[PDB]
Amino acid sequence: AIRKKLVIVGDGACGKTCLLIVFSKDQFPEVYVPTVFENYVADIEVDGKQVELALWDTAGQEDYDRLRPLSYPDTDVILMCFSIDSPDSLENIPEKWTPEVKHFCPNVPIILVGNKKDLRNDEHTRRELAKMKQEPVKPEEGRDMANRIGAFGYMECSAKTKDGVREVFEMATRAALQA
Amino acid sequence: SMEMDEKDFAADSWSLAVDSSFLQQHKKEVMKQQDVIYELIQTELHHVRTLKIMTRLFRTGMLEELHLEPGVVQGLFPCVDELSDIHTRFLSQLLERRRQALCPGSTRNFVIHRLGDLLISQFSGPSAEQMCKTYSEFCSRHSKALKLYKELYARDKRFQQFIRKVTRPAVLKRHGVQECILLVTQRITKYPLLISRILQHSHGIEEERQDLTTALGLVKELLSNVDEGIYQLEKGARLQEIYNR
Ligand SMILES: NCc1nc2ccccc2[nH]1
Repeated sequence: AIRKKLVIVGDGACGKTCLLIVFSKDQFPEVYVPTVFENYVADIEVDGKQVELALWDTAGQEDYDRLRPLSYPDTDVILMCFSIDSPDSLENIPEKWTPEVKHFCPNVPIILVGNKKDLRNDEHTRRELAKMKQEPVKPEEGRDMANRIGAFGYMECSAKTKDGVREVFEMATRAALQA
Repeated sequence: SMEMDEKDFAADSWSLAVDSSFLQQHKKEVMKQQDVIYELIQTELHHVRTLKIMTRLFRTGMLEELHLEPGVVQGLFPCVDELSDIHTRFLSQLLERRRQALCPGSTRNFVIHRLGDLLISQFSGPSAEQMCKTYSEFCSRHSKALKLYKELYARDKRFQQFIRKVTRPAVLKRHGVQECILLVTQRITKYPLLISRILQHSHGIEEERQDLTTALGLVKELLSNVDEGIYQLEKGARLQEIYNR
């Protein structure tokens, strides 16, 4: 079991904290959803290879440009997150997060992840976004952004229902193992 | 970490820690407020534990078993005694507020109504000055500590065996040397999130809402000051390179 390090980046409202919590417990909390995530070492077996994947969140570091890059040393894979219920979080991917991750993590694979996919067909979400002349991010808009930033791949998931969550972390593990 | 505090904070939430007959006596909003306060104290207990692993398990083991030079050990664990002093004091104040709130005849049923004042005291005056001085120094020595660790692990056999020996137990799975350093660096940026969520459920008493609003502002001032006082030290980086950060 080789040790690999994963860091999740993205806007404060992208759902990165919830994604880490749901994956590490294999459960969306029934009683209390934690505010913060400390760290976790997941035992994952992907394509016959056993890996200890250390997980790290960047939540709370978004306004601190000298504190935030201390999370990046020796990172093996980046999860770059946006929320499907927030086209504004997707717009911040190519010129804020991407050049930062390419600077502090050169040659590290980036997986672009569309979180909260359950809200794409949520009537309350669609009514709320239409007031600011917006709509939930479409899967092709996510793929085009991933292609544009040179992402390793594009994936979607829902921490609420768990759909696609295991797949995201198994793919991150495969990316961390590549040359 | 002592058994008494571990057991008091074993449950995933305050609502699962207290007796269900005591939980049923409170409004929904008080339950939500207490669950977030419990998360703050439980994560503070874990952070103090991380600092004890660094001082007692790693630092002291390297000094007494490997007989490493105090200067090498200092480079690996900068400011660890100061950090441990700050957070053990803050943890003591948090646990004392919980202890005073316990119902007679109970060691688990409590409600903390006045957290704001404790947070204002921790993030103002001399304690805030010491937190700012200590974290500005620690975070500026972060890169140097990781590089020094990697060099020692790769070139020193006895150091590699020491690390593998003391990090083998399952209870140390998340707490290797580099992991402890990043856990400590990330701790300060967790406070605003926790405080803001406690504030969200503390509108019932206007004075409490005001105290948490002041505390949140003080934590943000501290983080901005620390962030502005950071410059990564690099062993070998001649003064000609300091000018372009
Ligand atoms: N069911 C317990 C519970 N629900 C919450 C919602 C928000 C904050 C804390 C909470 N605790």
